[PDB]
Amino acid sequence: SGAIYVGNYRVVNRHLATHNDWANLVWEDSSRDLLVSSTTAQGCDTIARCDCQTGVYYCSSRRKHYPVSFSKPSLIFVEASEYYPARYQSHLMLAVGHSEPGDCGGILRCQHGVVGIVSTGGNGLVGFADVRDLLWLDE
Ligand SMILES: CS(=O)(=O)c1ccccc1CC(=O)N1CCC[C@H](C(N)=O)C1
Ligand SMILES: [Zn+2]
Repeated sequence: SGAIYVGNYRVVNRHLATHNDWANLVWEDSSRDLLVSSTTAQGCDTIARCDCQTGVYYCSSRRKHYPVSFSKPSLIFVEASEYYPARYQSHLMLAVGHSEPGDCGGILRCQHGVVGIVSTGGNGLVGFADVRDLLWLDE
């Protein structure tokens, strides 16, 4: 579990979004596993605007932060689940690192700020849904 709070927005994994998130819906994309909802309070997370391929992510199943090298955002096949049928997920970045069910929502950051959130994983791999192209989160 976990979310990004920037201005009047809350960014969460779409498969984990709440009733309140859906009642205050701004934008959602099943192919990216992202949902953004509106908030009354101000969020102070800074979003990165860069092409960094190194950073640090939070792993709740280990209660630790890990440094990682990650790939550029791309279309990657993701196996079926109680949340989605088998499909390609867009804007996805992979890294060699630990992750397991329960870790989605952990933030990935570089020196410039928030890069994305854990969205997929397994087999000594971790997948991050990128948020750096969502320029409207600032304005
Ligand atoms: C079971 S796992 O793949 O090792 C793992 C690891 C870390 C974190 C999660 C998972 C499970 C997983 O990948 N998904 C279930 C939830 C929706 C995800 C999606 N984006 O389509 C896909
Ligand atoms: Zn960066």
